[PDB]
Amino acid sequence: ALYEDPPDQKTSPSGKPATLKICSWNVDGLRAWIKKKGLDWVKEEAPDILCLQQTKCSENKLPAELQELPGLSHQYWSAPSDKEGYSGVGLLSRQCPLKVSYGIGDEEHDQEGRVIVAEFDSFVLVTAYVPNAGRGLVRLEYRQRWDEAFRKFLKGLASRKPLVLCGNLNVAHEEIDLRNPKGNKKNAGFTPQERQGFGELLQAVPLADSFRHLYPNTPYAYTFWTYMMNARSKNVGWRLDYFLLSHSLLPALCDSKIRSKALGSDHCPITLYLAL
DNA sequence: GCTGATGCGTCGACGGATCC
DNA sequence: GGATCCGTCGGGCGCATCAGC
Ligand SMILES: [Cl-]
Ligand SMILES: [Cl-]
Ligand SMILES: [Cl-]
Ligand SMILES: [Cl-]
Ligand SMILES: [Cl-]
Ligand SMILES: [Cl-]
Repeated sequence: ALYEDPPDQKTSPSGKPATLKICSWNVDGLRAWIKKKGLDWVKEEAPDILCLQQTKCSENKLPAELQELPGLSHQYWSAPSDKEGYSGVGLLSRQCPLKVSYGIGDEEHDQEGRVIVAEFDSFVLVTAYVPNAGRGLVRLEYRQRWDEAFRKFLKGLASRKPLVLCGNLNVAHEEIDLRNPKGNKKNAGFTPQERQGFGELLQAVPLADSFRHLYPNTPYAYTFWTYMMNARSKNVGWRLDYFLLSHSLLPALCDSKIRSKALGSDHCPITLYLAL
């Protein structure tokens, strides 16, 4: 039940070469991840745009190593005001975005540090660290309300420029998206409510799941494994990290990768190749 | 300033019952 | 009586705060 991500496809269905490489990585403690050489892997991957989630780091505490990325020199960071040490997201880009914003409507009052929006010439990029439903589903109702607020927010944005949404969306959409579907239907990340919310997200905005679009029947493809019980060595995992795309961008889609071998978090990186 | 405790956030292994 | 279903329970990791020094 191990998994080998197939080779990188770097040309679109119409034969156009990839021009844009976006990497998304839920790093689960940015400072720890850097100590575990996460930036060395990033340099090898050489993305045009790097989106990070669960940084657990306010901007004043960013390691200096992050100042020595000449190919990712435009950097935007967010962290929650009243929950330091949790959430936190970042977006780093080769080229300067046209516009950058934070949160999903009222960040200035509910500084949550979970979402960054960056508008580029031909698309809008959103990265998100979606709220976990919590152990015992204690925060599932909050998650459901957040899912609705986020859908409404994104519908707004995609009504003008094509959208790319990436990050830790904290749900395995369908049974194929985790190793143990039967045992986890009452656990955060695989409740009927969260799965429904993801389906409504695809239909309402609308968006497509880039990986599943390309690999509709491929099992055992995950992006998260608990640190407990050696799960990663057994590939007992969940696909929690996505690139979701406006349908108008599917002709630009070259590939959507899962970088299973890259260590330094309990999530692995995912990478998108677009021909723009 | 430093270490290590505690707090907080964040499911697969296992044993036993049930299915035919 | 092997496969499957089901409920219980021990438990890695990062970071903030705190105690001790
Ligand atoms: Cl967190
Ligand atoms: Cl938010
Ligand atoms: Cl999907
Ligand atoms: Cl363990
Ligand atoms: Cl994915
Ligand atoms: Cl792939």
